[PDB]
Amino acid sequence: NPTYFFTFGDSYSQTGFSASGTQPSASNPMGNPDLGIGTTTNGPNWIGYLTTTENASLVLSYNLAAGGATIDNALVPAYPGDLASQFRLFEDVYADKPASAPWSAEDAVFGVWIGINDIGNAYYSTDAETYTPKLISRLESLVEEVYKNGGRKFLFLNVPPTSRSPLFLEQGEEVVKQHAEYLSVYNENLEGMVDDFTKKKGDVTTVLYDSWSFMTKILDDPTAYGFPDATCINDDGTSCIWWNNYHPGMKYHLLQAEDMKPKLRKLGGW
Repeated sequence: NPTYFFTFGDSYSQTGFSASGTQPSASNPMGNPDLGIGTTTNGPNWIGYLTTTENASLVLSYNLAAGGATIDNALVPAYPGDLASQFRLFEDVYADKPASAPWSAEDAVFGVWIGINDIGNAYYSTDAETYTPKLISRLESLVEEVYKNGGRKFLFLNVPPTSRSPLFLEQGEEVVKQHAEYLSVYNENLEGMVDDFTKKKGDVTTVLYDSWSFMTKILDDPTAYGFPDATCINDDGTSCIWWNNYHPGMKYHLLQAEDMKPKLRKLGGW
């Protein structure tokens, strides 16, 4: 009895999964590409770990995350594969529960990790208090499409402190601050949405994963997690928190997935 794990997001979640590539199976939970390929971590990312290392039973990963993704190019634009387009790919291919992915409300989990690029690209040009409700509302409408399809189990990851990535640190403490304050407002409104959605539907199981606090813990005390500092970059994915100046490595993603496991037990795969 597999858990069908449909994920949506940006570079922090991408694996290069193609809807026309090898599809997920008990023998190949990720489908394509090989576990550990296609990520920004030098190895598995949090989805690969959740699927093959932290899983308590069979998890099949259909990972529609695309690098550079914002929520909707009508709001904060970036790349064609925005979150709205990922939901469209889901609607086109998997929403009708084909024989290849015969999911049901009882065994499908829809995981969304979005906002890094929305905030990254709009934190200095928009008013967080009045603009992030628009982004969050678009995210909610996308979620409602899956709810209409029969999805009932949802996992939302709030935005991690990319304010403290080397990419943003280099821009100076003023910029870090302005980005971080914007991001905090986004994450509050995300939390409020997930709570309202959960309450309003009444028949959904949802998890809001506070990636922000988790990675902030590590950044604040890196040596306690085996990292030499909070700022070095190493593309081996394990020597430093950061695999490149904007993305954490496989060691971080594994720590996050291990932190996420107990919180995911109620979703059925963990």
